[PDB]
Amino acid sequence: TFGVVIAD
Repeated sequence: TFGVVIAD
């Protein structure tokens, strides 16, 4: 989430 790939 949020555009951060590792955070999805």
